[PDB]
Amino acid sequence: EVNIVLKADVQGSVEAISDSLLKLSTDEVKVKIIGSGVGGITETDATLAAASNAILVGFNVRADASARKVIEAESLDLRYYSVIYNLIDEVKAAMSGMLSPELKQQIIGLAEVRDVFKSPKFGAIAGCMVTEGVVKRHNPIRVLRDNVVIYEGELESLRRFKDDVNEVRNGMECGIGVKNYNDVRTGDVIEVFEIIEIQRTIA
RNA sequence: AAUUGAAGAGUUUGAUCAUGGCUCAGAUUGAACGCUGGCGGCAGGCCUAACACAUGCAAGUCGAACGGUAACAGGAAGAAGCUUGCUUCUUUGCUGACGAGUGGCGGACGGGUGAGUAAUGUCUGGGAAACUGCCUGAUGGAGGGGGAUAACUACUGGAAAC
RNA sequence: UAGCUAGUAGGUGGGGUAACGGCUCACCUAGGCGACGAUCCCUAGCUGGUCUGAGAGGAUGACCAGCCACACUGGAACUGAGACACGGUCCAGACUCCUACGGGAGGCAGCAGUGGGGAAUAUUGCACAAUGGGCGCAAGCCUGAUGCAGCCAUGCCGCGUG
RNA sequence: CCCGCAGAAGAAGCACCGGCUAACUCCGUGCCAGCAGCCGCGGUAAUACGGAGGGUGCAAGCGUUAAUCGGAAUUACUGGGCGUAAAGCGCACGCAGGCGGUUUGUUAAGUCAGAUGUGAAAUCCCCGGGCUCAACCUGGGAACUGCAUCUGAUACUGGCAA
RNA sequence: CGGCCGCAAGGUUAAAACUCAAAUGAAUUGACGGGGGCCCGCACAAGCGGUGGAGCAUGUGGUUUAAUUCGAUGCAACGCGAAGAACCUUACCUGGUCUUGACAUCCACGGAAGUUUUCAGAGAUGAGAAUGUGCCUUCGGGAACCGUGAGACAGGUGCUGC
RNA sequence: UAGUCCGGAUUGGAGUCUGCAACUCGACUCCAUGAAGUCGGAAUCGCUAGUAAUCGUGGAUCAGAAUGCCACGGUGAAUACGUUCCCGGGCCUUGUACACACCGCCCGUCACACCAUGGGAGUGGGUUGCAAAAGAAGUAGGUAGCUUAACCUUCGGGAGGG
RNA sequence: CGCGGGGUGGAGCAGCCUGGUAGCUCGUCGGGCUCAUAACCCGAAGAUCGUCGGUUCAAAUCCGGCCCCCGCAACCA
RNA sequence: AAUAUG
Repeated sequence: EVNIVLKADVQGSVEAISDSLLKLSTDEVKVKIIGSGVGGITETDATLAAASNAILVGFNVRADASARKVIEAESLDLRYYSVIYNLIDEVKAAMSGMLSPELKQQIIGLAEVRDVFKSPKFGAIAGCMVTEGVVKRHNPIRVLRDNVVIYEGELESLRRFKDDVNEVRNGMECGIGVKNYNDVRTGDVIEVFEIIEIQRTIA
């Protein structure tokens, strides 16, 4: 959840911004006001938002010296809004910032393995041929057989024989190994893929 | 005419006596909170932030110190309107007075506060090298002259204070 | 907290103050204070008293009264009998307000009262009728000193609820 | 402040009840819930919890909490201890400090006696007086255990001499 | 922790927060000691014959089951309560049945009690057909006994031997 | 001298008896079958004289139902040198941190839960010594210039001030 | 196991080329001891010697195949 | 010889 402490000059303003604040609140991030004030912003107002862990916000009215003493000691942000629509916007922006949802992935390259080599003590070592896209060291991979995923991981070695390289491109012979894994045979497929976040704003 | 007074208990151990702590019965406050609350007398009532402050009020007063009319309260003189005996309205510091001002005395008292101060402080007992308007007792002078300046007038810099 | 002191300790001369004085200067001498606790740090307004205690003692300094210190922070002087001045002044600093933004104004640790602090402490009252001050020959004016009321079971004491 | 009118009319709560400590049973809960100042109560017959009845204390207050002293001879001067319970330095020599055999003279510092000045007033205390009495207010006395100076005493201690 | 001292290890000097309601000395009675003395018992020693192996009896635990009734569990339970489970005993189990009742006291009312027999049902049992009319009392009746109905009640080897 | 003319388990067939009843679940007989077992691990029990041991008999219980229990008799022993030792018990004395009594009590690591606190490179504030910079305002000292009513004057200016 | 050391009971070992009997520690399950428990003591369970053949009175450790694990060379980009 | 815990 996110907490706010709001202290306005007038009694109408706490009643007006409380009505909009219960619209913003939702299961994803819950917002609540704690100890709504009327009048000058004090030490005891700032101490409550230090106790509860909360944002210190103000309508027209602004901080006293004894409120500044608490803010300079224990850092709590002070933002006052004399325009109420921008105040209803800025709480929503704080709630939106708390959220960070993921969404999607897409292949960078796809490769088929052919002509296996196989250590007695260090497992199978796969020759590959990239059929589409760019195969690259620095991103997640999906090892699949017959459309089921055998393993997922990050590439350890992109390396035909001794030719260790960060990236290699379609239509070219490659050699391949994945971190903490050595079960890559013949007729397996590697899909290497880049990942996409969404970071959606709150409703 | 007289200065009168001192209580203990519980609790270590199976039980005892010591040593010994902890706790309670007493009286009290510049008190708070809880529950309850009819009236009267007398006394007390921001101990915390010497933290910050709206508005009103908390030191002025003398015309028997002096120019003066800024008043307004009359009189007198005078001019008018006529009602010829009256109101009306200009002059006049003449006057009962009195804003602003000059000058006198008070503003150092009365009141608030406990921040700083462990000794320039305070309290108690002494001292000399001193002053002391206002208040008193004692003895004498209180003669004769001059130049300014605020107020007020004539202007002017200034948003406002000035 | 065991060593601390150069105007430090003493003398002469000059200057200074109402007056004594390293008070302040020039020169000369090398002392001064120190375990009967110097110096340094922390903490604290002090006393007549209050409270407790059989007394000795202990704790404590609200109210009342005496005295000192402080007056937004820091420093200085003037006027005056007396101030290095709570509601006088000048300058700097912090901070609040006003403004034509150039530049100015303000100091409730006076009485009421408000914000804030905090467990918690009051009415933006009435009158100079009385006592006592300030001015004045006096009338008289001024006096949130003081006398009074309002508010709270806060305390003491009296009375009732037959 | 006094008189008159009406009619028991308008006006009693609070804590506590196992021992300490004045004041007892039943019911509900069943080592749960909770009480608790201290030692402790409650795990199916709870005089200790919760409720009810009865009882005890105190009164327009009652109780809890915080704060101070008392009890506490538990910092012990008056008024405690140190063989084994907390407590005699591991032991010795020694400066500063404390204390000192016995005789006479002298001084009068300490000490003891008397007097004067001072020990603010309020307070405290006693005897009185005035508010319906009391609280409260107030007359006078005593008190203010102290200190300084002067005049005396010389046993004891100190100084000084033999 | 700080100062001082020491080459260093360390010594000397020396707290507070916090926690517990006890910590502790001597002494008394008892128990305990792989502490000591003395002393006794099929305790050992000296012997005899057995158990523990085997088969069977009876009992217990465990196991299983619709039920394997309940209690007894170191010596001081385990051929025990049980001096004797084919039904009964018998409590436990599956069915079939009754609810003032199988069994006692009590009230009211009718019918002597009773000896005979049959069908249906596993039996408990219901439903019949038979037969009899007894001691005292004026038979006004009852005392014995059976059936019906009411409610006070009857019942429990259900639980708690802390 | 052997699994036997030793031992009788188990099982088949046919009977008897008590009783409403003999299937799971009786006793007993008759014929037939003839497991294991050839003296039993560590360990452990009883008994000191008509006893141990060994062979029979009777009763209570009871319709039928002992290898149990209770009772009776026949035959009938071994060995006790001794209290070193084990076990159990009594008395005296000693030690004790034990007192629901050694089946008592209780120590620390490590883990755990709870609780408080020290050091701390440093970082950010207040206060403040020392060395430099800074120098408002005010006072004190020195002053060319600018400016100047009182006093002095030869009337040009001086004295003196700002 | 390309070459190394091993394949024994539940685990770890001994039995060795010196071919005539697979036993010993910790465990497993029971019994005893103790007031009880651990400890201790007494017992019982548990094997084609991986798998096969050469072997030979009989392969028992002796041999070689099949096979498995590990040793390292290596089927070790 | 050696003997632990409740």
